[PDB]
Amino acid sequence: PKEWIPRPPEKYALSGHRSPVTRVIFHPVFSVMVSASEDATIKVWDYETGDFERTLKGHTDSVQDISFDHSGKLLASCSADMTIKLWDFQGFECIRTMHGHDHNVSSVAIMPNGDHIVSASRDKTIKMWEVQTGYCVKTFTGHREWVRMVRPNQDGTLIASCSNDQTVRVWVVCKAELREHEHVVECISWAPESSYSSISEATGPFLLSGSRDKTIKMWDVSTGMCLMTLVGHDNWVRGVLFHSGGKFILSCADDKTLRVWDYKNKRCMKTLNAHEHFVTSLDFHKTAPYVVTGSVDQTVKVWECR
Amino acid sequence: PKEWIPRPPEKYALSGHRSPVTRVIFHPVFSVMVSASEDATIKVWDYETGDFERTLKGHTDSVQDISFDHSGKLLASCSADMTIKLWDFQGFECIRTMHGHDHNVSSVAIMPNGDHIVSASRDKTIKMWEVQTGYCVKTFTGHREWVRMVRPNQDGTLIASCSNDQTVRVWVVCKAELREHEHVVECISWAPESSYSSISEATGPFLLSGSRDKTIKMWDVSTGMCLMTLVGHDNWVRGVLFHSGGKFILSCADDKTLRVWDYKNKRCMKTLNAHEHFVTSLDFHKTAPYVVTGSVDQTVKVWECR
Amino acid sequence: PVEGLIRIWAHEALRLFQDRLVEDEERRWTDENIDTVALKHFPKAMSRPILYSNWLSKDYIPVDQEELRDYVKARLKVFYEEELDVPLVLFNEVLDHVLRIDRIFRQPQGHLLLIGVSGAGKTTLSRFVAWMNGLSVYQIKVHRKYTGEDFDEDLRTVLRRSGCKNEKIAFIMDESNVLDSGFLERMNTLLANGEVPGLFEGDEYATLMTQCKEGAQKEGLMLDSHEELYKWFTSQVIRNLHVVFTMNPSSEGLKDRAATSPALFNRCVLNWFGDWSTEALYQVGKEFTSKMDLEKPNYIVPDYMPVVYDKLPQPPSHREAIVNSCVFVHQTLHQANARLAKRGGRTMAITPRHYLDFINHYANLFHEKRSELEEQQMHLNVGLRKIKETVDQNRSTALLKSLSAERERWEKTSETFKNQMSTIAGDCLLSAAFIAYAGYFDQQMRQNLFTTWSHHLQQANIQFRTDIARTEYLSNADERLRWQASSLPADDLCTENAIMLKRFNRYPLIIDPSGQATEFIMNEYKDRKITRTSFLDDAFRKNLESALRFGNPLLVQDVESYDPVLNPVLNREVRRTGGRVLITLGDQDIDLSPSFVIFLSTRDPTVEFPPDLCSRVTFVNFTVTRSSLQSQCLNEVLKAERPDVDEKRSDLLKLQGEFQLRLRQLEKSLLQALNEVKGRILDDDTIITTLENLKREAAEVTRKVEETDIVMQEVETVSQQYLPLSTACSSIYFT
Ligand SMILES: Nc1ncnc2c1ncn2[C@@H]1O[C@H](COP(=O)(O)OP(=O)(O)O)[C@@H](O)[C@H]1O
Repeated sequence: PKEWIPRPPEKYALSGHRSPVTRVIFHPVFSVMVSASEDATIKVWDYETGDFERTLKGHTDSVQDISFDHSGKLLASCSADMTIKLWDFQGFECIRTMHGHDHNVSSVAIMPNGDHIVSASRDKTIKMWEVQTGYCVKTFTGHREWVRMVRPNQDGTLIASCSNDQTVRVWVVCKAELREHEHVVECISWAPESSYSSISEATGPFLLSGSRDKTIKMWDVSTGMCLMTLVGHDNWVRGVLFHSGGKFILSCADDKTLRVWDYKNKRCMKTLNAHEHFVTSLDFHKTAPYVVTGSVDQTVKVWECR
Repeated sequence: PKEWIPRPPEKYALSGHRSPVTRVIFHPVFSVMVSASEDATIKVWDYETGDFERTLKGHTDSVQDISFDHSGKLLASCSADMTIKLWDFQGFECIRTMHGHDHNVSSVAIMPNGDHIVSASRDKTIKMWEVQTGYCVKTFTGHREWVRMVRPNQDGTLIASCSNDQTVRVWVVCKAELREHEHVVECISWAPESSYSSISEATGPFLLSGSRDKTIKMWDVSTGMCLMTLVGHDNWVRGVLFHSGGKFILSCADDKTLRVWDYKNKRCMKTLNAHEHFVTSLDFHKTAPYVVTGSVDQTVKVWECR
Repeated sequence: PVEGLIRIWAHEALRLFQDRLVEDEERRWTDENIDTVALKHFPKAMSRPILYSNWLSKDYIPVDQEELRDYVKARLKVFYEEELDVPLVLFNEVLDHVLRIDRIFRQPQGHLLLIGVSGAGKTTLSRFVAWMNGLSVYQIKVHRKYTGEDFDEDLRTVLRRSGCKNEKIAFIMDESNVLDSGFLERMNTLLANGEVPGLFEGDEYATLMTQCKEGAQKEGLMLDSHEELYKWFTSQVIRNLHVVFTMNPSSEGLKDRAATSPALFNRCVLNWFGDWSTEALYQVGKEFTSKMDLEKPNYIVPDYMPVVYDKLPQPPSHREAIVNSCVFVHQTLHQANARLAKRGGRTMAITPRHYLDFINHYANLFHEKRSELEEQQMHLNVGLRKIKETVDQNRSTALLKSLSAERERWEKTSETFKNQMSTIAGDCLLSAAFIAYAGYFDQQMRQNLFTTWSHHLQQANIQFRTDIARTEYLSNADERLRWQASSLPADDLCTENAIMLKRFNRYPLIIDPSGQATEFIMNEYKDRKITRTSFLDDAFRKNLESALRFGNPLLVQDVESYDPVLNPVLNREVRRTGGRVLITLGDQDIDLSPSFVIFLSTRDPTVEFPPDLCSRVTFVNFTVTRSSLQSQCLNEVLKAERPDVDEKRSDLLKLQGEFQLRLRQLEKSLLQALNEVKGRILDDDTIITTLENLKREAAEVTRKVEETDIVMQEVETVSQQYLPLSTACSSIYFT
């Protein structure tokens, strides 16, 4: 039950945004998706019905990233107005707001345990904050410039990130630096545990990294050895995620296409003409046979899996 | 979801204006509405949040009516300074200005395909224009007096018009004349597909006719028989439109009251405390549960629907 | 297939034997002979825009122009969001240039030479192409007392950053630092071999060996000998480093550089980046003013076309004619400086940034004047609608006939609004052309330029109004009186200069021989706490940030000692860190106030300027002309002879001034006070007292006529006696 893959036409094509789209994510519990836009706004929709639910406005500058706790209550957002906003997804109100990043903050991520939140910003530093207080408890450093995005591993002991220095760094709450990309690195994805068998056929932990080279790479975290390199995207890579079972990798690039890859065979299988313009983000529903893609074109498309 | 009816209190009451209201409409895609006025201004407010966004200037006299394209980029407006101005809602600046109307323009309507625009004015003529160029391609006539309002059908083939002559004239881009009205016909509205089944058991195409005779009359377009007549308004009717589901009719008149009419039962169902002064116009959002009314009372109140 | 091989063959032909040609005849020759040899040796093979890129696929594929334009526009929006955010328009040949710099950056040792006119974007385009290719950009900075040791330190630091750190680096620079004699040798060695001996001596050698050890360890190769590690360092420099030199199209400079640096013309790749062709001017004018409502359905075509851009549509549209005139007003500056060179004067460089500011001023003036004119017509409509209401509704008849003249004037102004909409475009065109192009000319040549522009527009049947002065349109009476109160001479030329110093797109130079313009510009902006310094002042380095952070305007003199550290300020290479605006100076990065302007002035009027300042600064000339000199020639002689008559003249002129201002204020108050009440004017009685109290204060017009009569009758004592003396003495001054 790990082989439902997106296919056209889309289940829904929602065009409510007044500006381009920066992330799209599903709620852990309720059948709703949430997306952030360049208009300093977040939008919550129902993907099953394709009907607008609401808008958690409050930010001043472009909201670039959003993340959820597993419990589904606390929602994190970050924007270019120097701030990180934590919101009650039940009451639809900004619980609190944190400041301290010296310039635009690109990415945030609520840890699965729901006790702390990590943030990456243009000032080449990563900051770890208390979810319930908003106090900067930790500050990892060492990047030369913009930390484009940060992600913690499943247990949160280990954190990985990608910057413009082409050096995907991994460190414990530096353990490794991966520095053989040819260009800036946009997106990463901690590989799921379910891939441990399949990759053993294809060949930890195991880490993805998509870059402006049109090259997605899977890597060994413990040893840092580049394990493999999927190529075939016709433009910059912007998003990469594994299938639920670890049998396929879905990726999004600025080639106006969403690709589904079998990494065991090391080849593309499926290609979806997602949007007429740049595809900026994607996400895989953990259980349901649906996925989501958000593009520069202001349209969020919910794709049906068969 | 075809049955949300307005109820008080008003969700938001926007009085940030220095003159009466003439028309109000929702933007087809983006969650914004706009309002016209006699002070040669067009105002842009977000109905979902009720915050002031900007003001559109450039007309020199009373803005008689405003219309939107299907795409949501091209915005049309007309005023009493003989001009019809095309506005890029993206760039917020008059792309081009139109000249040729001999006397005051009451309404304009962008055709659904978004390639031409048609206008109604006091010279008792109807003019159709090329949006991209500003050349007058054709001019329809036959009306005797001020053509107060003109509206095209959903497919653009038929265009209906009302005037002081009390005769609703329709023609295919005189097919029918509807001259039995007791007084001037103020406003018209094509019926949506959703009301086709409801009208069939209640007794195409099918058309409305709101008039200053304190009655609202439904019509058969092809043969021109008055299908029925709603009665109960205490003053001149200024706007008639159908519900999204075609089951109700929302109407306003100068009786300071907004009425909801169940035309199946041929009766008024609900009446709201519309405004202290006369009710200028209304509009019903296609999908969202919001309706708006702007009155000659220098206020633009938004009712929520339950 | 075979055809694809022919395509790549022809593309390499056109990118090796057409990039370095100067004139268009040579390019036509190359293209036509490529066609003939293709026909000869191989009997859509030759689609006109031969184009190849790797940005629509993972490898080197053919591409089409439209989707390439869309892609580069979106990627340039991302670039705006990331680095600079300078609005750049996309014309046709910029795509060709972008693909060419991309191709050379792909090649190892991809060094470039770009022969281009200053101001044509040969630096920022290269930065833009370098950004998406993972290529960081290092630009040299020049300060006062710049020596070769600082440049050597920069070269050491960056060679470490490219060799051992192993990050790809590009060097986009121009003549600014290259002037010194010691500069040329290091590049002559570096572009040739990739290694520059006698540069890393000392402890620097030891520490760069130490860094190369860890660099090689990270790469995965073990090296433990100094010479082989140095060879690896050299190979890494070959791998990573790129150098782009940008040069002006000077024959003497080209010959000197070919003599002193053969490797610069042997190893680098040549591109005659050149100046913008008329096609590029047409494209920029069309696309930058595409959003404006310059459409006239009732435009009538004349029989004779003044053709400055070929391949025009046979029936031209109104916007097409306007942009044709925009091309003409740029070729006219070429003709004017050709004349000034032939006569023996001093000419300034003709750069496309002049044209860009011309189009920007066109759009700005068009918007502002259309807005103001429509707003005043709205006031006219409401005033007429409030007077007609009064008519519909004795002291009322007295009050209705009291405003009879105002009603007549407003009604007469109403009906000519269509003609005022008709001639807005041409008037604004001539105004913007005078703002941008006529910065560095005297009165006679300015009049010649305006006359030629008027003749061209009349030949094209473009509607414009000639019965309006240049100074009257761009400035109203209030600011003119303020300027005259700010020690500005009362003449048309200095009026135009004050219009330049207030309504500009670029930061200006002032060409003043006497320094009176310095006093005028100090008095004008004195309310904003103006301060003055100079380039040679040692505290100017301290004063720059003090002016920038708090937004206080800064006045800087002696620009012949120009410091290039202001280059980011002139180009406005700003960034937005959310709620703050940040600028760079090479040494430090500082905030900017939203309101800030720097004033530059020149003392010697005959200084020839290098094109780097010519391309990025506009000009104003505070010269002296015939009537201008006659003015103070009459004032001085009258003061010397008859102090009483001079005092009377000054008092009469002054009293004319504020009383004209009072008349204007009365008209404005009678218009606005009439509009800002909705209660039927007749019903209101507080209203009648104020709206007939202000019409009664308009009887000072007869007093104004009284001192007008006095001044025009008492001036005959002077102007009929000292006229020949003043004329002869002005002729004496110019002789
Ligand atoms: N095609 C163009 N469009 C808009 N601006 C331009 C263009 N070319 C140059 N510029 C202006 O010039 C500045 C940078 O020019 P640059 O590349 O340094 O030319 P140069 O090297 O000849 O001085 C920028 O601030 C930009 O505004």
